Amino acid sequence: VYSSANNCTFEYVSQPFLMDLEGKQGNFKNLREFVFKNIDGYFKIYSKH
Amino acid sequence: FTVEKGIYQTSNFRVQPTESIVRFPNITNLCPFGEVFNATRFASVYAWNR
Ligand SMILES: *[C@@H]1O[C@H](CO)[C@@H](O)[C@H](O)[C@H]1NC(C)=O
Ligand SMILES: *[C@@H]1O[C@H](CO)[C@@H](O)[C@H](O)[C@H]1NC(C)=O
Ligand SMILES: *[C@@H]1O[C@H](CO)[C@@H](O)[C@H](O)[C@H]1NC(C)=O
Repeated sequence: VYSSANNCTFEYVSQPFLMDLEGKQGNFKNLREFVFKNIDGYFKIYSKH
Repeated sequence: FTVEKGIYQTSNFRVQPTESIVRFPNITNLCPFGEVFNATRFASVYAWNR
């Protein structure tokens, strides 16, 4: 996903989340929505499963 | 000087508070920031780590 980084200030680790790495071709069973906003330098994340 | 029978409003009753409690935090708290003081390597002064 990248080669290397140079310099930065912010590094945050959120709560752990479990995933399934198996990929199938069946019908979907869940819907995930995400909203990303940027007001006055503040990034906003809204989501619900 | 002469007051007749009836209701006359004179002033207002104010309940002044007696105590003032303020509590922003619950306990001691800290977010990870010691990595800039505990990094593997640092930066120079011509280009310093903001
Ligand atoms: C604040 O800390 C106290 C004591 O550790 C805890 O009982 C309380 O739930 C905390 N409040 C939070 C994390 O909002
Ligand atoms: C840096 O690391 C050392 C050893 O792990 C530790 O004793 C120290 O508290 C850390 N922080 C600073 C500011 O030196
Ligand atoms: C450190 O990061 C700041 C921005 O956060 C940048 O201005 C500066 O050039 C960086 N220093 C180095 C040595 O990359």
